[PDB]
Amino acid sequence: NCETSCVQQPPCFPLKIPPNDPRIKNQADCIPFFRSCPACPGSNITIRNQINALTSFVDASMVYGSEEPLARNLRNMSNQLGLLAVNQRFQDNGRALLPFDNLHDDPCLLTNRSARIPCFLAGDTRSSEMPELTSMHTLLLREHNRLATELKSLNPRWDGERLYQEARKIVGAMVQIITYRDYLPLVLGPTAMRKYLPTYRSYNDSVDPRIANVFTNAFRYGHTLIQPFMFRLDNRYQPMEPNPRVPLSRVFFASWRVVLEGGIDPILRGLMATPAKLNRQNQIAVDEIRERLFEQVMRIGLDLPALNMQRSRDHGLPGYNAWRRFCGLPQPETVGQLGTVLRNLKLARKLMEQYGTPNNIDIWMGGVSEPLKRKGRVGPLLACIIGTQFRKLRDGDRFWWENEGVFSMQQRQALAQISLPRIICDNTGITTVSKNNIFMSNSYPRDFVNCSTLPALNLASWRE
Amino acid sequence: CPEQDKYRTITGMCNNRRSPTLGASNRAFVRWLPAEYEDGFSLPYGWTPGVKRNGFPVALARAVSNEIVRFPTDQLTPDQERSLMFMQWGQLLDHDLDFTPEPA
Ligand SMILES: *[C@@H]1O[C@H](CO[C@@H]2O[C@@H](C)[C@@H](O)[C@@H](O)[C@@H]2O)[C@@H](O[C@@H]2O[C@H](CO)[C@@H](O[C@@H]3O[C@H](CO)[C@@H](O)[C@H](O[C@H]4O[C@H](CO)[C@@H](O)[C@H](O)[C@@H]4O)[C@@H]3O)[C@H](O)[C@H]2NC(C)=O)[C@H](O)[C@H]1NC(C)=O
Ligand code: HEM
Ligand SMILES: N[C@H](c1ccccc1)c1ccccc1Cn1c(=S)[nH]c(=O)c2[nH]ccc21
Ligand SMILES: *[C@@H]1O[C@H](CO)[C@@H](O)[C@H](O)[C@H]1NC(C)=O
Ligand SMILES: *[C@@H]1O[C@H](CO)[C@@H](O)[C@H](O)[C@H]1NC(C)=O
Ligand SMILES: [Ca+2]
Ligand SMILES: [Cl-]
Ligand SMILES: [Cl-]
Ligand SMILES: [Cl-]
Ligand SMILES: [Cl-]
Repeated sequence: NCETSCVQQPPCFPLKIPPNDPRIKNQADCIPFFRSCPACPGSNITIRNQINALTSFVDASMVYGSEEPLARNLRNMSNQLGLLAVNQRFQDNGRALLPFDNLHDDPCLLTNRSARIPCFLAGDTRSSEMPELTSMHTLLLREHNRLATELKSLNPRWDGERLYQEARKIVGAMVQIITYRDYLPLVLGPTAMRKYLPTYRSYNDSVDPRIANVFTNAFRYGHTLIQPFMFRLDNRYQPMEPNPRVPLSRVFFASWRVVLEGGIDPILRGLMATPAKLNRQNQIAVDEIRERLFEQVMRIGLDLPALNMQRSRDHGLPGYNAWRRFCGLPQPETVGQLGTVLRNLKLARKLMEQYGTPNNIDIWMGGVSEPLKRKGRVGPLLACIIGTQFRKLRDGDRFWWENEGVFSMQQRQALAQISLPRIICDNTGITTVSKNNIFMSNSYPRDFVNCSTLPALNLASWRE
Repeated sequence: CPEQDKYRTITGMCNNRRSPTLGASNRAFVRWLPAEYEDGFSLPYGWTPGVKRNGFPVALARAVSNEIVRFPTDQLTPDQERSLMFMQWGQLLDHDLDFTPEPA
């Protein structure tokens, strides 16, 4: 058991502790780590590869599931309305919550022993990892059900299957629209956006849409954006007393907080009205994830940045220079050359002290170290890895929302009006939301508008 | 695969008609570069004591975190041009794309 022992035997690869560690004084101790499952267990022929349990497609599989048994169980089969099942014990001011899951070892039950609130059941197993995440999962559960209701009013003959499929199709297209129109340009910046994501032409069945092993580690660049608190705000966007800034180490798998501390409205307002943390070369990641990750459900606090580096080794990922070469970027060899690439000689020196060669720098470490692209939140290397992946997921998707035959021209025109602040307006008791772009806007009342100024999705073109 | 369809399958199977498991769930990741393991095929770097990576000692992930990632929280810089929703969409989006299973 990798959670309870420090023995380095299958399937464990514990993180060894350095001398004079600022937290772990006993070098005989470790950080828990289970190696990712191999694609071919016990093989003496294969080069170890890892599995992706999910559909690589931007198809909202985190809502619907990636396996048929789970997808069936996430649906309400008690009628023909084509709805997703909702919580049968609790509601958020009369609004739907995700149903609870039945976990053998339920970590949510450990976050507050007395509340006895288990983990939520969604399309992906991590929905409860943080209440802010649970809130986004809850929002989409409600959007599906809201679409299915409006689709039933428009097409009364349509059965349960048809209503579920048509609402699922709209939700997937909304996740694709918010990702590529609003999210990805602010990740990459305009230069890398133009280079790696050029204007969509059409579906190309020769574009491999699989997630690359490197992407599972590169996309963890987002851990540098994590604030050390969960921020909850009331209907005036003011700190919601008595717990406005709850430390992140006290919110992991804390599903009891959504259920017993005010639902998803204070959480969504906190996400909209609080700035992200900015990644800086001497301010990479907070101790809330570096020292206290999963503090309430593990024998010790985990170190997310260190887990990322161990994970890249577990996965046999090549080092920084090999990924620089893959991306056609110069490969620094000297501490001076690294100093120039990073525009930071002090950091290049620390990286060289740690690794000895830039060839060995772990992909996440090297990737997050790079200065950020103009109007972007990643350096050249992460922009190449992220941009390449998202271009493949778009060009290799037969069900891409702009692919000919997926939607009609009138439906595409209707879908181009959607936005995340509008989904928040339609599925919560929140009446004031961020101005577009929601991912940029962060100051209340300055970047805020009332829901009444935003047009709803027109379903007129879905009438059969 | 059925010659004609209207919606995606749940597993992602049949999205690519020529190679119908591409992008489908419970399938191996694609490798953009060949793997680099201590023994060449399975053991990770840092596994065996004394075994160096490309001429240098393997740096403990925890030591890299302490020396490079660690910073005083009082110095945190809020992003003037990004909301915390920007971080949150990133995790939710990641959770539509990949989950690397581990034994429980
Ligand atoms: C449909 O999509 C496939 C795959 O696209 C690839 O991935 C995408 C995500 C994106 O990055 C694309 O830009 C990328 O191509 C396309 O098929 C690929 O097409 C290129 C160009 O034809 C192929 O590259 C070739 O590889 C040869 C290896 O045998 C090599 O000989 C070629 O180079 C030589 O010849 C050219 C021309 O004379 C010369 O300029 C070179 O300098 C060199 O001498 C060339 O590099 C890819 O291998 C193809 N990939 C696959 C998987 O088949 C396809 O074209 C695209 N179709 C449309 C209509 O968009
Ligand atoms: C509250 C925010 C976040 C977390 C808590 C969190 C935690 C993790 C953990 C523990 C892992 C696995 C660690 C390991 O390798 O052993 C993890 C993996 C991944 N994340 Fe994390 N994450 C939080 C938030 C984000 C954000 C904002 C991300 C991107 C913008 C992000 C990405 C990822 C990805 C892609 C992975 C790998 C997932 C996989 O299993 O394939 N995370 N995160
Ligand atoms: N074993 C994890 C645990 C966490 C706390 C207590 C007990 C056990 C775990 C449980 C449920 C879902 C996911 C995970 C790990 N996990 C998380 S939280 N996030 C990722 O992105 C991820 N990828 C692979 C794995 C994983
Ligand atoms: C299914 O839908 C009905 C009608 O909205 C609702 O009352 C019921 O609780 C739902 N069942 C589940 C399991 O979600
Ligand atoms: C645990 O949950 C209960 C509600 O059931 C709450 O009153 C209590 O304050 C919680 N514990 C802590 C330490 O917050
Ligand atoms: Ca998916
Ligand atoms: Cl329930
Ligand atoms: Cl997670
Ligand atoms: Cl409000
Ligand atoms: Cl790879």
